[PDB]
Amino acid sequence: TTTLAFKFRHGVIVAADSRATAGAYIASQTVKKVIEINPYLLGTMAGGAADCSFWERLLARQCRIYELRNKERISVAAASKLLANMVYQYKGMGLSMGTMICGWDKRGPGLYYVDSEGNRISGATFSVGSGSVYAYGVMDRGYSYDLEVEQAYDLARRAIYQATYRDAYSGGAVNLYHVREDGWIRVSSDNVADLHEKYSG
Amino acid sequence: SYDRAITVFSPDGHLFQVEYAQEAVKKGSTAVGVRGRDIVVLGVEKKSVAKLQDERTVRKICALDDNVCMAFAGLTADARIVINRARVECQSHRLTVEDPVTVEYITRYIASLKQRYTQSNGRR
Amino acid sequence: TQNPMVTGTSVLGVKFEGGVVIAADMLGSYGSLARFRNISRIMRVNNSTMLGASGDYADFQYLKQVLGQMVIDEELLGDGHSYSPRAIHSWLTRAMYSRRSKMNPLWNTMVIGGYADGESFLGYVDMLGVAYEAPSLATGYGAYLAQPLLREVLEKQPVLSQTEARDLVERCMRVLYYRDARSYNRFQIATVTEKGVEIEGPLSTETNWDIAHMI
Amino acid sequence: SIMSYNGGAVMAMKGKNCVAIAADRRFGIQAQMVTTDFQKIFPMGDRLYIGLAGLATDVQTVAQRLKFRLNLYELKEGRQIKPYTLMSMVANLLYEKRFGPYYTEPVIAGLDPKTFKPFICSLDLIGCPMVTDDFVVSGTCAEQMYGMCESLWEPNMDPDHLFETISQAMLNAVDRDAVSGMGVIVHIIEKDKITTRTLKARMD
Amino acid sequence: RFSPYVFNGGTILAIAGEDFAIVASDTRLSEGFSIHTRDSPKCYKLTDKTVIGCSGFHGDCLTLTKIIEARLKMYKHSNNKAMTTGAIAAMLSTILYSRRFFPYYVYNIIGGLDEEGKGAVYSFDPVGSYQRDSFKAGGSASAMLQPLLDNQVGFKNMQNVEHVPLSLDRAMRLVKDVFISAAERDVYTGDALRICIVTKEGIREETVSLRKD
Amino acid sequence: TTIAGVVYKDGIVLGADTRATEGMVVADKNCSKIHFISPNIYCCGAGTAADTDMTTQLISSNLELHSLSTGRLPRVVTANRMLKQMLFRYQGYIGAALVLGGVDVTGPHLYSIYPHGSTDKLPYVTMGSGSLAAMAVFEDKFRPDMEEEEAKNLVSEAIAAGIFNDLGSGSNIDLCVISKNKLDFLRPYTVPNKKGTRLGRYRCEKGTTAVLTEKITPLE
Amino acid sequence: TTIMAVQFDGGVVLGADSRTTTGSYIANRVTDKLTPIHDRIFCCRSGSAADTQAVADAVTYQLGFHSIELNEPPLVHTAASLFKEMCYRYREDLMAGIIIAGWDPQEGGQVYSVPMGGMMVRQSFAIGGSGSSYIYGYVDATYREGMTKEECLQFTANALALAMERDGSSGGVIRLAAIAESGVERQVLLG
Amino acid sequence: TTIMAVQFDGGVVLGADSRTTTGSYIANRVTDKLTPIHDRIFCCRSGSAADTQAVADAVTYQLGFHSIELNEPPLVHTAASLFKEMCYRYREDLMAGIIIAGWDPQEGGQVYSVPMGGMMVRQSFAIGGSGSSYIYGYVDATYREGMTKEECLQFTANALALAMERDGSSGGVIRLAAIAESGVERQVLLG
Amino acid sequence: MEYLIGIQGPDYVLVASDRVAASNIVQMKDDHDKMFKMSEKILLLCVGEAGDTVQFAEYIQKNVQLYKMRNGYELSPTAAANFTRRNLADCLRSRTPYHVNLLLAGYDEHEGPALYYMDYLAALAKAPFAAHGYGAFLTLSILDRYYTPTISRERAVELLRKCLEELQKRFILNLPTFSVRIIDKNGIHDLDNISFPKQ
Amino acid sequence: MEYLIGIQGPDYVLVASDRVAASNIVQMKDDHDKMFKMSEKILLLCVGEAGDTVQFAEYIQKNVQLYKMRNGYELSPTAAANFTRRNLADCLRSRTPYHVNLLLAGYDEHEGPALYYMDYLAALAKAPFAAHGYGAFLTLSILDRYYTPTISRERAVELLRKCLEELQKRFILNLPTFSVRIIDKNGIHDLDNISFPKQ
Repeated sequence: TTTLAFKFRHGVIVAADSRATAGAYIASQTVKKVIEINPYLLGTMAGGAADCSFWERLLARQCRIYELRNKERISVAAASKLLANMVYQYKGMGLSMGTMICGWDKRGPGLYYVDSEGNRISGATFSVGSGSVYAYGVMDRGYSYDLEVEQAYDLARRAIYQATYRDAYSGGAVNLYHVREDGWIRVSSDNVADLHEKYSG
Repeated sequence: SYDRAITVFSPDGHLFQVEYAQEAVKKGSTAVGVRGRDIVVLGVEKKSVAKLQDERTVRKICALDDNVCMAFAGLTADARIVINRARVECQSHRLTVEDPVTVEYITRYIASLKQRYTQSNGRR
Repeated sequence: TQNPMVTGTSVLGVKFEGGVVIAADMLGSYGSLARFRNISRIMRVNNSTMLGASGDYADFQYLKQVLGQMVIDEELLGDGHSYSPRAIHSWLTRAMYSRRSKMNPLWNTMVIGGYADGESFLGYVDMLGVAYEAPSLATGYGAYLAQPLLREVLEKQPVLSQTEARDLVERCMRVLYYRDARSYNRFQIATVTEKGVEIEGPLSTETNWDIAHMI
Repeated sequence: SIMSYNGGAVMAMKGKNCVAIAADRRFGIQAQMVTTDFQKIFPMGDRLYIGLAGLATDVQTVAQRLKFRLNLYELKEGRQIKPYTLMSMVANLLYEKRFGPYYTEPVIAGLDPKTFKPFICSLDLIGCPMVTDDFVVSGTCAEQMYGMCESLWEPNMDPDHLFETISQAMLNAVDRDAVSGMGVIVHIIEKDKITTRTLKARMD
Repeated sequence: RFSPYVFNGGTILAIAGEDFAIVASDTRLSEGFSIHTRDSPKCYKLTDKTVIGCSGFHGDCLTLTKIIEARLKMYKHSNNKAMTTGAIAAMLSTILYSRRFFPYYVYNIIGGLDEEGKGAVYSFDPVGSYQRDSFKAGGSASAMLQPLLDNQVGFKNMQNVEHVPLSLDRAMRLVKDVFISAAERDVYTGDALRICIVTKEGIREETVSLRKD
Repeated sequence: TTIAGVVYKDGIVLGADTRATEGMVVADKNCSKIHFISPNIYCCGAGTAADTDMTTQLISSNLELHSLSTGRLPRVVTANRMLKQMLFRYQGYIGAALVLGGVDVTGPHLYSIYPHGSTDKLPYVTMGSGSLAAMAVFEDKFRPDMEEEEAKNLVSEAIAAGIFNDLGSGSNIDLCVISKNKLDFLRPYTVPNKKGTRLGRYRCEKGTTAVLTEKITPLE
Repeated sequence: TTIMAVQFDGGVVLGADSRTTTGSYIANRVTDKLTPIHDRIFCCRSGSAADTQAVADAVTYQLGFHSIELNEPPLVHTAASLFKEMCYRYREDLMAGIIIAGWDPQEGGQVYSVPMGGMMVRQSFAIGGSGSSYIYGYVDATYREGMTKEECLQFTANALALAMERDGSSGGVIRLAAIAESGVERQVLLG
Repeated sequence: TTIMAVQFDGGVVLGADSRTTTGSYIANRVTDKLTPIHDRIFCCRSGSAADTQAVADAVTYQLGFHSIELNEPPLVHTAASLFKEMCYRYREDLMAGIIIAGWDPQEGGQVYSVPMGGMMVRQSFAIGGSGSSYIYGYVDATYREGMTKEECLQFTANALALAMERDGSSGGVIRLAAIAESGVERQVLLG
Repeated sequence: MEYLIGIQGPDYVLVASDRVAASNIVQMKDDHDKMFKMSEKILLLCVGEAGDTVQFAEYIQKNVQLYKMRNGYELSPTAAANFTRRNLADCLRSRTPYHVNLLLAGYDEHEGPALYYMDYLAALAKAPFAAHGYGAFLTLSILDRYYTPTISRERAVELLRKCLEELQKRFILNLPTFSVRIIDKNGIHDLDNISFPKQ
Repeated sequence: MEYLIGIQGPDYVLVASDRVAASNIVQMKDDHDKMFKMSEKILLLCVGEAGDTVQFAEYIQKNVQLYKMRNGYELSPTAAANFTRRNLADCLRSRTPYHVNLLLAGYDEHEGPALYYMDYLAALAKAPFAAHGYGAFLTLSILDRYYTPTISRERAVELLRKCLEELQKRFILNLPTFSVRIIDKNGIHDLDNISFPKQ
């Protein structure tokens, strides 16, 4: 499992793999680990597959009620704070959750990191998963705030490919989204076996 | 626990305990407020001072946050407990969504607190 | 029940043409000690169903009490309705599962035989809440010993008469007397038909010991 | 567990007058590959190979103890070793560590040298030989390889269809395993020549 | 002490088609080293267009079926229509997560037709995560069946092989052959093979014998 | 695993199945479980399959050494005494459950040896996982001094009870009949269970698999 | 499992059941627990099956070599002293409930008891095994000084019949043996 | 510790020892284990001392309130049903070995047994406690159908005398009680 | 695990902490802030495990802001610190005890500057200087070596400069950057975010 | 726990390690040396617990120096590395197994440069580049990002420069200094002790 997210001048780029294992047995290769909370928010999946699927679908319920009462959409910092409080009431009972929250805000881009233990931090770049440490090194090299859009795609696309190459629990296909001004736009979804021929030559 | 319906309907369609409480407002001292385009100005009249009292414990303009002021009329004993319940809510908004409280939000909290309180059991 | 104190042993049961026959012995063990040697482990529920049980015997007298009251109160309604054997089998399955979920199970294993509306019913109920139906059942070590003897007849001959079924049980009760340390040579045979529920007396097996002279 | 520390998979399959063996290429420590060229099939004379899978220490340890005992055999006797004879030799080596056991499961495949007849067998980690007539498998992803071989094996197969069957048996099963992969090498032997091929697998 | 779980075996299989859906399972109930019965299929017909298969701890499988069938009636008595296949999957994920800290030991696969008459397969974990797939296999012999359907249905790891969609005829014999291979190597894979076929006209059923070790 | 033996009016009939189950997966479909000891004594093995192989070869090596020195026929009590003295020495760390049977000068003799070293002479024994199922066929239908046609029918019936009722058993039934003058070892006595025929043609052709690198090396 | 030995003036009388269990399954249904060592010396064994079969063979080895060397029939006290030395030195590794009884020309019938500790004592009558606890009260009241041989065969038949019926680990058939100067009379009894 | 009750035609006969131990020290040397509930209904208790004293007081509370309400002497089966409901509901918290025996006008003498599980059964004679295991064989052979009262006082005296002498936890003095239609005759016996 | 420091002068309190938000072996964020305001002259510096440092310290922050609105004036640093000690001690013998280590810094117009010390067992200590984390073992010995009760705030900064350079010599963690505050009669003032260039 | 790296080129092997000898929380020595010569063209780089890295690696050193005196020529890097694997594997199932992680670097005049990889379970691996320690998780992904089999030794140094600057950005340990060797046909050569000024 390997997810990453980084913000730059033209919004936020989110990428992930698609392999979900069960012990040494691979259950599936087509697991969508970047679930779509809203047309204006995104959330990742790391750790508990059903723990991240439930509590972020429960978050999408809560953000909709906020819009119907206040007649504007919730900010990214407020949305992460609601998620961090719901998880905290089951602290010690054994929830596995390491997600990230992305989205455009009135203050510009937004990128937050929520653990199941109660961590809530902002930042510029993040990488979550079993093969996350394989993603930091290749992402720290080619990162700039002033990247172009086609260059930011090929950065985050190859960075997942270097993590799936070393990690045994990561693989499948490379999903890739782009959080923009108005909302998120799905970029691509490339197979690793197709990228292996691309990046070798 | 005292369970009794206080506010009920009239045979023609009124809530008598509501509109009796509106006449308790109609003999409290006058509070006037206008808004400018850059500076709001509101000021109560009839301080009704008797020159032997502390002038600050008789004030009827308080603040709920740094940005939200509040004046009232009616009877003062019911006022300063609605205010103290509004101070908790506008503070609990900041532990939630990070911005300070919009002035429309704190009116919806006071108005919805006041409606459901004309609906419960054993409460004027 | 965390630890069963006084336990029973294997209970057999098999269908035949027009009824179910169930046999079980009359011993309540306590560890390796045979204390209570005249107890009855078969309850005759009202007229078309019948219950035997293994496991903890104090929990069996509880279910003997609860199922007794559920039959007494219905029959004084005058509805013309009674519980079918699979209605009791469905109730008792829910009673097991709703009690292991509170981590406080009834240490039993129960066989429900019944003949209602022209056909036979034979149901299994586990401590964990596992229930199924079969033409022949066996609990305990009878699931290892007597159960292969039941299936090798029912595969070569699917339908059995009452005398063929009653003969086939007493052979299986004989084998459990030889190869089980918790058995006892005193059992009773219960049988439902269209006529009703009948329980026979403390029958006994006849043993063979001719191989003891072989050094 | 212990066998899941490094992964690995070895398959052998019997044909008409020929026999093929295949293995993966990954070397790693529980999540983390190190190299993709780790040797797991070792030659023991002409037309007779052995495959090893299990703990990466005992793969390199048994393959050197066995070669130590093999060259002493082929010099004290003037002939090459029969495939049935080596099965008793390997089973003796593993049973000496009855209480200190090596964590590997060998697979032996080769042709009998005089009458060119194929031979396959497999052993557990304390030396119980099991000869078959269709296929033997060993490694972590064992159950995925039974579903391949029980569904694809035919009795009398030329070396062309023997290669295509064992290739599809390895590529589909090892892709379903997590700790095994990174390439598959296939040795297919026969009485006149021998063939080493590497397959185009997922480097994922 | 009293362990509240046991493993009762079972192996289920679902394949989504273009206008059909095929759900199959064995009929063996067995724990330990013994056999309880040789007739206990896992094909449960929910609606005329939705069939679920439930493997694992058998006490939970009896309980979870009866919880589901009550809520299909409560939906209809509150909304005047039957549930769709995607609505059953969204309901079941809340049911399984509702016992997050004492879970059901059940693997679930829902097969059936969607609103457009196409196949749909929803596979579950024992916690309540799910996704829509084209073919899944769960239970005891799930690790044997999933590689074989990648090669045939998924057309994976092959070169210069055409990509024809699976017909109803081809999918029957492909199901019937993959259980014969699983019956040889798995001790839990049973004796009779119940196959339930969901089409636009109803649900057909079919029984195929196997070996009986 | 299901092994059994009986003593009829002239000799001894032994029987077994052919399955080795590693974990819960069938590893071998034709594993032979009846072993050679002498030209008159055989043994069936159960338990750890590696411990029973290396034990039954050690004793059969010593009895070939013993009988070739004395120049006469081995006895069944010698193989009993060698086995239970060495299993007691290893304190039960060697898991080996054996059914020992043979016809020496004194007649037919059937033993059962437990992996701690306890033995017993009995007219009929069953060992293995599905031994309780096979005992019930013996316990219902044994009669002293049967003919060998009645004995072979009895043992194959008892092994079949361990086939259709035990998970870790069930394939072709082996038998062996030892008498004073005849040794009929025969592995496929009956085939109770087959494999079903394939229906869908899965056949691939040459060129459907991508190859990175090929090498050809000739031999002679 | 349930073993018993009673002496009378001319000799001793032994008895045991025939059930051998493995937890709760009846492995051996009929079992000879009366093991000969010499022509007039028996032992009846209980506890672990693999231990007491191995110990009784080594004592028969050492006592048979001892008597052929002196050229003289061995003493019952000599045979009971040999079980003591093996059961005490290996007391951390054995589960032995041996009762040694037999006739001797110098002293007549003797009965010795070696329990799981490794001690040794002579008794008028001995009793051991798992099922022996349920007939302590019977064997105390019913025992009478100065019995004949035929009364002791009755006295060991009634006592073993009660422990077999009450205990679950005992059962099977009753094996008896009467050792005198004249010889050994073995019989198999049921009832 | 070692308790026993035998019925005859006119009534029942009870008996118990008097030793109460705390591990291996004799805390109470003489102890009354025969607890009255009503005028014709006794119980003899074993197991935990603190549990069975607390249970026997609540049953006496509930049965005394029950009989004064019906204005009718209670049944022995009614009193045994009350111990069953407390020992089964609190079976995870109690160690009770209660034997309920007594005379009733409708049915005569009855003997009921409630062991530590919480079941209930009627017997011709009951026996319980730690020392009761050593006199199972005696009480099976010696028991004879159709005894008088004086034979049952002999029959419970000889049986308790054997368990007291053989067990280490039993001992002290023998307390007896004969419940008939006429009344209760209690005596303290030694020998 | 991570470090903060409490030098207190005659009319000022000099506090500083690190900026590193850690993870398993990596550092997620390099410019984290351990500093929480409650009033114009009261800070709060919290160290501990993941969830409790964030939510306890902002639970206190909403109770101090509420006290100012209900009354019109602020808490003293003595009373604000002593309100916190009651909240750990009451929640200590509970199903969920908070595991945080903290020290509070405040100025008052009556008793001047003040520094308090707490732990995860809620024990107060009025101290002239204190520290948490494993760096406290390295750095307390420099600090009482050179402390004068009459120390000026210019040389108190370079004492803190000396107290952190030793922490990047014999301490195995990374810790490159340090954020510094100062509290006086004029309130909170941000000082220079002192750091050491790893280029 | 501590780091070393193995870039191997066409006619050279570039190795580097850290210089920190650690303790409980402090660092005892800042210029430790993890580098052990055996021949003029064979090095050894050992990582592990306290006693075993020193004494095992000099046990091997006295056996390689002995082989040169008994015969007049040196071991190949293949044979020298494969002699070490026999010594861990024989001492593995013992009363005292050594717990060391190592990688060996060597040049030969027949097969050119060579790099081998081992662990505390004695598994060999002929690798083009390798690393030990927790820094290997951070730094292998940069290294296969930019590796060419035909890489010149001037740009291989600045690849190592890039591979260590990321290690001082997202790794919680200190690790300021790194000692660098290079092996070629002319033998061992010391390169610049590259480091990062913490002033």
